Amino acid sequence: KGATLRDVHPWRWVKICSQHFKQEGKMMVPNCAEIVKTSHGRERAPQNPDWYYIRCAAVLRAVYLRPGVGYGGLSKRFSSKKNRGSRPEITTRASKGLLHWCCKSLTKLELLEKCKGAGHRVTKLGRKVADTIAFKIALRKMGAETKAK
Amino acid sequence: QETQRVLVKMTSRNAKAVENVMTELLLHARNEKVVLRGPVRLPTRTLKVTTRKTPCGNGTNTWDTYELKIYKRLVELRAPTELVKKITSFPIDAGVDVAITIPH
Amino acid sequence: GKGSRHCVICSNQKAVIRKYELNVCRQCFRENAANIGFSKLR
Amino acid sequence: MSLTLQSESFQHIVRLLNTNVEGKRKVPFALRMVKGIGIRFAYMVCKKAGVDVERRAGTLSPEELEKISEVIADPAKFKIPEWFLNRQRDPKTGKTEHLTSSMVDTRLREDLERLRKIRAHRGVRHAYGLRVRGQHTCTSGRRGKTVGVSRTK
Amino acid sequence: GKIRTKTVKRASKQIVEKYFSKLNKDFYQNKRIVMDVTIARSKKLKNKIAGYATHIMKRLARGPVRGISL
Amino acid sequence: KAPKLFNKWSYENLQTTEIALNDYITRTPTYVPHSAGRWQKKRFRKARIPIVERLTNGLMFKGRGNGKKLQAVRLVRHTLEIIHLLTDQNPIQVVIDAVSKGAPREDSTRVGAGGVVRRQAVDVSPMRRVNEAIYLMCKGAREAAFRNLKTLPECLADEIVNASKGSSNSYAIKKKDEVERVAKANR
Amino acid sequence: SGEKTHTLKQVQTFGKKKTAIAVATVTKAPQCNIRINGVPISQILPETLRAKIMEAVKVVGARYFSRLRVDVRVRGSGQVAQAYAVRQAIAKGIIAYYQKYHNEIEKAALKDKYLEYDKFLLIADPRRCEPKKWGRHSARTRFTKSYR
Amino acid sequence: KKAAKKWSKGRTREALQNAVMFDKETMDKLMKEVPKYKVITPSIISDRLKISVALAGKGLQHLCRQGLIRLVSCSSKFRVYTRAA
Amino acid sequence: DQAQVGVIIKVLGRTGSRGNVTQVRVRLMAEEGSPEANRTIVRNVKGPCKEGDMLSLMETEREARRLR
RNA sequence: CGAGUAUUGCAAUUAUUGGUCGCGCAACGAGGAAUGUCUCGUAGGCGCAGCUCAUCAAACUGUGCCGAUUACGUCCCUGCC
RNA sequence: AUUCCGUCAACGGACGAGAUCCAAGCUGCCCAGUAGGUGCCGGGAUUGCAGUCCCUCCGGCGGGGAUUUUUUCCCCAACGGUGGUCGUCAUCCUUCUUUUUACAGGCCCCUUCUCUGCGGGAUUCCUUGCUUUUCGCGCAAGGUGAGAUUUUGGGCAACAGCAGGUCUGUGAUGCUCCUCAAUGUUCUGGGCGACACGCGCACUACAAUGUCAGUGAGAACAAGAGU
Repeated sequence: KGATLRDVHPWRWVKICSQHFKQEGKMMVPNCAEIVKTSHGRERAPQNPDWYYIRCAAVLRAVYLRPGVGYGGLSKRFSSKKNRGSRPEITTRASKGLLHWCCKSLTKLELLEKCKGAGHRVTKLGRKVADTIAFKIALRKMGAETKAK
Repeated sequence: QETQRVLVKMTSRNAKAVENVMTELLLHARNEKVVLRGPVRLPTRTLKVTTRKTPCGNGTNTWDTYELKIYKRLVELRAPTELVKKITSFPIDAGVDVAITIPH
Repeated sequence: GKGSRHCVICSNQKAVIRKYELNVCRQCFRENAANIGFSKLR
Repeated sequence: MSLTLQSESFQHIVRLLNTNVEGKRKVPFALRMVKGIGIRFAYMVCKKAGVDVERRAGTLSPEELEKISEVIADPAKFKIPEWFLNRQRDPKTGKTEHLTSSMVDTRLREDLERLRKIRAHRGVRHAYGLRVRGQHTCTSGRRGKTVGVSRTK
Repeated sequence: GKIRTKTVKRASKQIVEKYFSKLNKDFYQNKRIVMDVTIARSKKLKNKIAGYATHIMKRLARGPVRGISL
Repeated sequence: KAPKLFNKWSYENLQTTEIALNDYITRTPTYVPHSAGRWQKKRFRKARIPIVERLTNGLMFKGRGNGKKLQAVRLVRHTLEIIHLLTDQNPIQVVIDAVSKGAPREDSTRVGAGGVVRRQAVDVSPMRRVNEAIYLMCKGAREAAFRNLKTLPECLADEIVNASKGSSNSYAIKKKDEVERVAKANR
Repeated sequence: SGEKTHTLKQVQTFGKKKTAIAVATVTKAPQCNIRINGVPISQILPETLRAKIMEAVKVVGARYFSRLRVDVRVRGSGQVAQAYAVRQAIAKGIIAYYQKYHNEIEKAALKDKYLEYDKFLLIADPRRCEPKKWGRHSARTRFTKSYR
Repeated sequence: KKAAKKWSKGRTREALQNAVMFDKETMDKLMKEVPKYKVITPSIISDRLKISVALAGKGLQHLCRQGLIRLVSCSSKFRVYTRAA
Repeated sequence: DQAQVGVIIKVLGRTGSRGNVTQVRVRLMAEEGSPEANRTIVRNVKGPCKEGDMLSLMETEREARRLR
């Protein structure tokens, strides 16, 4: 058989699935937001304006895999380290409003589901669609072999 | 029978004393209706203490560390409760906490 | 912060090792490791 | 990068809205300019007006400038938020302000002298010339060596 | 220093001395032997004894090595 | 099938272009370097590592902030690739050669008595030479890329580029020369 | 209970190397692949380690090698140390399957060839990250001596 | 620099002509230099001082999506080029 | 160029007082103007290496004794 | 560093700490004469436990992740038997 | 190695050094489990058709064509096996079901990775290499060899010695002070944290070797609910 989300590079795929939520106009930003700090760790923040999709892509990436991943988990996958100043070189802070948005939105997108009203785990449909997407992107590469085999 | 998963959990200030405990009770309890699936032992917990020694004022401000590892042994039995209680008539020493629990 | 410990061996804020509900002076701790069971690790 | 051959978009270095704007820049810190103190990029205000790397500071379009000038001084008119707003409770308006320019200077003088004027150790510590902490305060002042020095004799 | 200590040498010796002959030149049984003909303390020490016992025999095997006999 | 350098170069269709250096260098044909393996504290061990592994460590350190052995190998693969496209040469045919040129065969020895500093002619070991060579090549490379972004991707390549030529234009060959000169200077 | 084109039989090994631990399964059924993180290895894409682990098949030919599937799952940094662990487990998988599913001369060759290009099938890079030296709070080194 | 210090005991480095800009010569040159070398790298563009290896490399990508130079690694970043045939 | 290639034949040992130098007996491969081999020279090396190994002899007849 | 919000504490007013957004081009482009430590998954970097702890460490005491020259000698120097 | 031989006006002993001990690395159980370990256990599909499947690609026995006609090359049958164009030493889905309340495969089940208790194992054992002495106590290199060296990191550790330091523990204290219009004690409030500067450690930056925006399926080791 084939290549699902378990088998596929988001480097092409999230970059496309981001677009699945974009291109289609399914969910986008919430009313409360659209500015976006990196999270409490940084000003410079999303050069990619698509961060929330990307986020959604990634919360979704989480949710099929770690079925039942709560709010607090999303804070952690968020990661980073901080050079504070003439001070320690120590790990960073995840902004929860938006985390919580992402959670609200992918479930509204019906790709996420609040498993046991909590930690999210995927919609069936999500992952078939993901695998579908995976194949479409996969084949036509700007690398080496096989659009001509 | 209507077994009881008995968990007799034995945590001890050394591994030493408790194994002695563990074994003998089980031997005693067993013989015969006490039926046990072999003893599993949960992580030895360790207590660390480093101290600033010396009241060097002057001389080396060097520091020394004592430790107490605490050893956990568990055996589970699918056994009779009254029999358990019949064998449970051991006054047992210290340094060996032994807990007995009846879940399933 | 240094005024609420009052070492239960010694009433002391200073000299007392602050560790795991204990309140003994550093010396007192050095004296006690055996009955308690702490043996050198390093 | 583009294959554009242009000289009038290779642009520079212009002082606008009582600021300075250099050429080049990913765009941000040209916009960051004028200090004394936070003057008022917000990053966000300017980024929110529709400015970017796709022009850099170096592209330097007039059009843009007008749009910035417009967005900046009523930042939360542009909904560009007020929860950050370098000044938020004045004390003579008692309020909010995206403070700009020399009026921040003005604001600096007035407020710093009073803030300083009602005195206290803490007060003087930021005021006369110290880092407002460091316990062992003398060590700080490193190679600026002369905090100011004072004697009343 | 892969000097067989005095205590060692004495012991490896001594075991042939009280427990004549037998052995091997093999450490392995001579090892077992060390366990078996003494009531010694640390393994290392037995093995070391053993290694030498193998040794001492190995040159006894070719002689009545300096100071030694049966 | 002697492993081929990054997928893309045979080594057993190269050899050391030196008349003496040739042995010491370890040079098993590969696809990648570094792995675990305690050489260090004995003179012998150092040998088994081939040339490229030495390279794999060799590009960097920082006061605080390094360890990134990982990196070095990818970029290097890229400079070499280019270099192959730049000189047409196999990077074996580049390194081997570079080595063969950049390795000084006589150096000056310090034999000091009571703090007084005299020196004598010491004939550089083939192993010492490899050690030297590697050390040297990269040192110069590292030199440019450094300070004001002369670009490690640009510089390293440019160094080795000059090393297989044996160019003057390389801090490496500068030192290599200096040392042979200097030993001949010392006496 | 499965049955995969009427299949017959597995063996299991683990690799740990430093902190890092991977666990491996070898078994036969009706063609050719060998899968990492759910998908065939000629097809798995971290180059980083992948390219580190293949070389005996890859420089020389895979037919001697890709003879069976090994399905593998991972937890462990020591990322590399994990790699070396994986291979080791793999090696272990090969032989155990082979003791039973072949005979010695192939079991011995496979091994021989393996050992011959071995990245530490049977050894430990014994540590990762050292017990401090207290006082100095370090591993060999030392708070400066300030001399005087 | 504006900095009073910010410079060591021995180190010295001179300036390049690479920039953000848009220039007739640059663009046109780029078209004639991007063929020119047998291997074409972003770095060599930088080295011919008109445009640095960064955006010049983009110049190479956006000449190489026009095929002018052949993108080698089967991916991005540390791709490189050779002149096209 | 005078590479004269002589094989380090013997590591004679370490002299000097830095632990750095080693005296070595080298047996020439061919020595210009003589039957190849069987011409012995002592050169004194710098560390890393061993006997059997091939030095590209620069001051070839200049044999080395004392490193003091 | 400036308003601005949250938290500690009886009390911070010798800013307890955070937070926020602005905001900086301080010094500082890697540091002289000098100079400190160091020879194996380790130097070393890199990070994290663990406690001081109302509240607060760059400390403390660990943990990890990553990951190496030649030295292996020499006994000079500098020092101990 | 105060480690041994050996020599030897000592002889004999002792504590140190050995040595020990904790911790450390290898361990089809050689210890016993896991209802806080790991496994066929469910039920259903296989994702550019050039693939799972098939076999001149090769060779044996052949034929045609081209050919320097020599197993020269192409095409090609049968045969066999390689070979063949991504994939089925088997891939996927659906998690089978399903739970009177944050759970939602299967299990006859299967012990193997998991804690942690037992217990192994290296001896320079061996080979070879220094024919040392005549013998040697030894030593190197190489081997078996997870693991080779006083194996690992410690812990322990002699004897004297140092008005060190130790009034900042001490409910160890001389001698020696106050004892309440005390410097006790509480309380309050302060301070030790005050900046010309001289230092000692640390920490950080100065930077593409970097910075930024984002993206990465990375576990140590080890915490916590007092009466």
